[PDB]
Amino acid sequence: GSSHHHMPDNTIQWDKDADGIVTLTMDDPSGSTNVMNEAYIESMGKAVDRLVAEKDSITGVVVASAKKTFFAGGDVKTMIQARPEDAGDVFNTVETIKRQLRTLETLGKPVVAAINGAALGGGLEIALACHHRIAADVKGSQLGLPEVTLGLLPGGGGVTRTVRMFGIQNAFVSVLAQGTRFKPAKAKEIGLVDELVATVEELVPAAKAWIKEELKANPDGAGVQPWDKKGYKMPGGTPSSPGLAAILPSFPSNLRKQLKGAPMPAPRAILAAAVEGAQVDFDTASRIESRYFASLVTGQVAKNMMQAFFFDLQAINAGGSRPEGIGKTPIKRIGVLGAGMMGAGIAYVSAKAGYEVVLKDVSLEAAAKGKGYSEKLEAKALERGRTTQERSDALLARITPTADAADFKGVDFVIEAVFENQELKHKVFGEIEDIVEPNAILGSNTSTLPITGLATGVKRQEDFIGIHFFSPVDKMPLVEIIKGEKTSDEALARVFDYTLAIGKTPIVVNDSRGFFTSRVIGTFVNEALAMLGEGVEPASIEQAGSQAGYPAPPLQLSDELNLELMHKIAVATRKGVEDAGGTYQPHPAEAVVEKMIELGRSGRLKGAGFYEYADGKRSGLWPGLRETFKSGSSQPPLQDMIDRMLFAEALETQKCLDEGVLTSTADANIGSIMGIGFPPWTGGSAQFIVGYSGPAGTGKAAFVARARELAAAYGDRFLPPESLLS
Amino acid sequence: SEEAFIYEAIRTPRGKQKNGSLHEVKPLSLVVGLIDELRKRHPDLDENLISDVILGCVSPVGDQGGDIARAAVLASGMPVTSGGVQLNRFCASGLEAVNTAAQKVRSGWDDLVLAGGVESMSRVPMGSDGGAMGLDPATNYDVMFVPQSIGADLIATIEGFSREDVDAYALRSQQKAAEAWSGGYFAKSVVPVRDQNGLLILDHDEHMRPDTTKEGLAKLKPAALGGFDDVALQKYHWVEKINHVHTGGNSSGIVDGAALVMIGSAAAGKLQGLTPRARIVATATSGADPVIMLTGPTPATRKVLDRAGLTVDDIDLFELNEAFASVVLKFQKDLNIPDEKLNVNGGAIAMGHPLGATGAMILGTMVDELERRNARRALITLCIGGGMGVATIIERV
Amino acid sequence: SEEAFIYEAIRTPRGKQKNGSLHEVKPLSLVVGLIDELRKRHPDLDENLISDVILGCVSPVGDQGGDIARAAVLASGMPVTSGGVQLNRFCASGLEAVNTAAQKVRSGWDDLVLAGGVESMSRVPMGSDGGAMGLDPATNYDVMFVPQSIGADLIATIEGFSREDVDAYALRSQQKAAEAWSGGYFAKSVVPVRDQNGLLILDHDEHMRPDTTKEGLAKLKPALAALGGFDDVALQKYHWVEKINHVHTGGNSSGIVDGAALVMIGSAAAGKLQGLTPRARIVATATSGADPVIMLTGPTPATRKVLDRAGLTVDDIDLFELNEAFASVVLKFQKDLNIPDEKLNVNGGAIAMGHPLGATGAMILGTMVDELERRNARRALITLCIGGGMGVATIIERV
Ligand SMILES: O=C(O)c1cc(S(=O)(=O)O)ccc1F
Ligand SMILES: O=C(O)c1cc(S(=O)(=O)O)ccc1F
Repeated sequence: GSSHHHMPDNTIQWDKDADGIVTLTMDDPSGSTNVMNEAYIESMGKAVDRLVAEKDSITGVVVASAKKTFFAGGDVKTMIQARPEDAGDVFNTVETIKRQLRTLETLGKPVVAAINGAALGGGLEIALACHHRIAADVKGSQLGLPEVTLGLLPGGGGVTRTVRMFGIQNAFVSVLAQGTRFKPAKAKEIGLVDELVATVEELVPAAKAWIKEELKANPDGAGVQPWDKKGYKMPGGTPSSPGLAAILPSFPSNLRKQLKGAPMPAPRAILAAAVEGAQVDFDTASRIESRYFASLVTGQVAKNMMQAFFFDLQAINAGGSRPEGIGKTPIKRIGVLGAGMMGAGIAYVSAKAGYEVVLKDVSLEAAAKGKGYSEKLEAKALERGRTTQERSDALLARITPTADAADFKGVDFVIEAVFENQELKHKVFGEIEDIVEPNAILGSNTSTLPITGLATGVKRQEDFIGIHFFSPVDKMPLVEIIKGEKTSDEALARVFDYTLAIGKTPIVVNDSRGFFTSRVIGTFVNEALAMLGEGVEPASIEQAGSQAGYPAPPLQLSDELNLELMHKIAVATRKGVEDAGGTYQPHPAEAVVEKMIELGRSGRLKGAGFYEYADGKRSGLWPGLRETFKSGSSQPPLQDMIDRMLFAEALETQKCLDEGVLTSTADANIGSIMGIGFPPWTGGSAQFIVGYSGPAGTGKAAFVARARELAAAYGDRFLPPESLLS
Repeated sequence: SEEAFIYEAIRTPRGKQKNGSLHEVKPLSLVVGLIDELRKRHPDLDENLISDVILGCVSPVGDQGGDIARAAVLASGMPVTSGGVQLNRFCASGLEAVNTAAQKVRSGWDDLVLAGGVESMSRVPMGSDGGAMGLDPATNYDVMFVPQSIGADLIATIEGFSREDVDAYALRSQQKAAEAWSGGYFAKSVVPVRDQNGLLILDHDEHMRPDTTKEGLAKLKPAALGGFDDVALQKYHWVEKINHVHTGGNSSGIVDGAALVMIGSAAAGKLQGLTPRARIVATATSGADPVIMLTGPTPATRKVLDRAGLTVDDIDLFELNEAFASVVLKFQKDLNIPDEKLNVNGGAIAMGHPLGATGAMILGTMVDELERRNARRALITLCIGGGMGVATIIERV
Repeated sequence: SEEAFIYEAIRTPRGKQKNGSLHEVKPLSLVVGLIDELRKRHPDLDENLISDVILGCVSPVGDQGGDIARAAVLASGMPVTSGGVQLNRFCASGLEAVNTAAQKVRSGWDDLVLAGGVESMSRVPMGSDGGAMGLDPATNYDVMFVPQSIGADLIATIEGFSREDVDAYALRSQQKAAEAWSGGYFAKSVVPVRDQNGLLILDHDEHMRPDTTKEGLAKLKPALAALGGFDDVALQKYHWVEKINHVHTGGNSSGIVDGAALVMIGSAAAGKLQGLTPRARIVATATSGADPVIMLTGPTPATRKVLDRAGLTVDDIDLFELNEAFASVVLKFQKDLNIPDEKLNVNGGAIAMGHPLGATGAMILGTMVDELERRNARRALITLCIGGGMGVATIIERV
């Protein structure tokens, strides 16, 4: 029947006081965080059955947590295993969950949520079912509905309630569509939290003080949400309201514009569940939300994203690629060589974590310009209120611009970011290796040159290692750690810990030309340029890139990588195997690169690439492009263009896994998503294979069958390797 | 195979949107006014023999809700057996009502049918009825909904129609409509609208700007909700940027108006002393992509020609609704229509586009121009929202 | 000229108005659901040969506005050339779309057409479109507007149908609809509604009360009305009548429900080319009506005109299907043409299963196509009354 139940250890402690205020303290003994799992559903079922059973002796309810966090997340381990035939169980689970919260919400008495810490996803949904929300303004505390980042949606009433609280437009844009996490002050200002306190010890007292005052002042409206009152007026109007109905058709198009046409069905479903829910009563609305939730969980994109942004990301942060047994070594002073975009961005993220940074260049005028990158970054942060004047002054005070190698004294962590040249890097390291501390990490920020070669320019080769950042350093989240064949496991762990300290994500890569990220993004760029030489419209190439889910279209990306540098890579990779005895099969893009260089259009730095660059900004494609490459003479299907770029990267990633470049698919997925911007809906260039979906089917077999369909039409570089064959 | 004939085809003047003369007139009153005129022209007509009244209406809400065709039959005092049905096929609702009336006559089960349309866009603006393709984010997101204005600009971008090209056609329409009005071409077809006292409310098409110059058209400024431009280019991915050439001066006007057409068999016409004016030779319905929206008239015209066993050379007059200038130019370019055969009395850019009635208005416009020129054939066609298209060929009797 | 054939006729179950299972289902989804069932039954059908899709919808507002027929074409991924037009002739819109589709085929300028209706009265109540009559007191005052319920009470008053007479008909409709559901008569026509995951939402006409009793019906209280004035207005026209006997309640009138229906109508050349089997044939259609104040005695002349047009008489018809908008309307129609009682609404009607305005005409049409096939009989006659004083009737012949 219609029940609050769907063996497990109880997760809720019950306490009724003299006044009649029942305090539900959630404390899952199977982990450090309260999680919406089977144990929670069963326990909240018992507790809500008890609140209804003892209704005559209960005047109010206080929901609290005994953990550092309030409540954060759900059963991803179960949600990822749900097959399309399991949609009935998934639908009935969220229906059972919401039936518990809806009973709590309609008990006829006030319920207050004591938010002592993080209230994320299902945690905020529990609090949103309460009539009053009191949050402790502690450090590390967050509130939000981040289900969309795992390809799901807030299915425990989050979508229905935030729409009833803020209206369709504000709830979707501010809360739902992006899964934004708010600090407790932002939460109070936008309405997610009602009031704040400074310590968790005041929470339950303040909650019972509010329950007592609410009953005394507002007895008839106690325990009644705004949408359960006669004459409830939804903010911004309902879809039948003529004010909202005028702009409502533009919501799917604005969403389609922001997503650039990429296949992301979670935001499409959230928007549908919000609007469809605002057209009916609350109960009918939440059941609609449950159907869209079940529709996402049983889908592949959710499984792609649950694998990457939950399981793979936790496997990485737990140290899956960190050498076993090695302990922690402190970092006292960081020495950055070079004040370019990389060196300046590196100096910022390092000093932002709290490290003392020495920023050396060839001139003081140059190093001061490098620190200016941090000053201009903190300037934007101050006027937008994301930092205080005090911490901003302290941050910049940790960056010491210099031009002498003597100021590298006391540096136990070196990050070189000078020009890409082996004998230049040998010289820069040669004159600082003796000034720095004897256990100092000697790191190079190189994109292509092998670490084993650069390491021979120092004596302590066991402490030489590649630390590959990505520009802009302040916003790109990955650090590619390259392990030369003389690099020690201690140096690996030390760089690994530093990466987490600056708030970035590490992947460990064995030494090889192109490493992982440069090698793979090369195949993405080369597929686009090959299509240009084949006579495909330049506008269609960029459309394919954006609709595939890429953050920046490939031709635009090519203009920023400098085609001159792009040509030098191919010259350096041919004599890397032709001088070695093997063979080098030239890519069709090399003829396109050489012709663009022939016409003096090497990229954006030059001032002209595939796009026109006027007044610092990018103003449309070069009109001579269509005449130069006979554009329009080849009009393949857009899905073929998309699959050519996705498969080329997915196959080069598998090549890297078979050669021992990467040692885990978790590094492959996160490294491709955060390093080079592989579309998040794929779950990574490795998850893309085991979760491919098209006309053929779903799985590894459908990928291979499709890769062979591409090999027949566009060349044998799409032929699947033996490792994927079964 | 009973043949369908047009015995009468009349319409109201088209009152403009802002400070329009027809804003105080209910849409129901516009239709009853035309019905009362048909009685004045044939008082001997036995209204009992009228089987049905088929009115097109794109926004059937408010003053236009509740089966406005039936409201006209009761308010005008027509026999209660005379039916009354409202249909909506967007901009072609006026012509679909005519075509359906002819198909009802050809089937031999309806004898004498009133068809037409009514649209008071000043009182009931378009989009007032709601709709799934716009107000439901699941289907809107899938069908790539784009306003008709942007599809018109995308057409001008693909075909290379400049701002001067479309504005040139706009001037052409303003001049040809001014000539037809001064020449007296619309004398017997435009029934002036009067109030309950017989006082004049409107006797001409207000929206016309007969003193239009290409300098004034070039001054105008070129859907503003954002997002739709990137949605259109996501489908038409070979286009880099949409050239926005369409303004208020080279697009159809927003007006109020209504039209009526009397359609029946030759036996029904003989029985009621009615002289047939023209014959419905053939009809057709096709469509094209709904993201560009307005390219559906080209295959529907190609179809109605093959059905009637005719070609472009067999047609004396082409009448395509001037929803947007690039739509007519693209149409003229594809079928290689002579310039002197196309919208010879102006169109919606000068006189207006009263959605539910336009198909019946330009149908009545052609019946008169064939009898005036002593020509034989006319082809009428309209573009439709959602990517449809309807076409009709009439022969003079 | 061309003969029109019914190749398929299906309908959704009719969901009730209060706490109904279909209240969460958008009206567009009911129609698309039926299109996806027609695809399942004929997978290799060339959808490009479908030249139009005509849907009846009395309240084209909100979820049902913007030409919902066109929406169903685009939403279901049908060819963009397949048209899509909404019409409204009040209660007979669904049958009018079927007849229009048949006439479009008979003219020869149409090969294969989808027709039907849709109405979600739980989401879009009747009168949501307003109306050129309500928002205009000058016209309302002159046409002497009277809602459908009072015309039915007046009909029962004039013809002498008592409260027990109309409740006797309400009981037999609930019985026959229960027998039909038990016998499986609706097994292949009623297509259950499922969500985007495939979970069941509704598989039966949930407005039915199979345990209806004479005692339970007699206890109901009589029924735009419940306001004032309309009774006196009706008697100003029918001035020989002194008092209106209000006999109609919720138990003997049509229920408010959600539903949709689809009928595939085409020419013999269309069905032959696509390997489709004809099920019935549109013999004739007709339109007529009577006074708008009595409103509901319109199907009597429309039936005589379609019988006269088909060259048949009442004795030639094996099954009569008249919509049970009100019990007195059917008893009048039965009394007039002397319809044998066992040929009339033989599988129940709107009193038991509901009346989804725009879709009702196509539902009861598909009800007769299946019943002629089940009984192995030739001819049926489908007719509906209309608000404002109209009427529509159709005669079909089993093939
Ligand atoms: O780390 C997590 O468990 C996690 C949880 C969510 S939630 O929205 O399901 O609470 C979203 C993203 C996450 F990464
Ligand atoms: O103006 C130039 O010559 C110029 C050339 C390049 S290059 O990458 O082609 O070497 C880069 C920047 C420049 F400003």
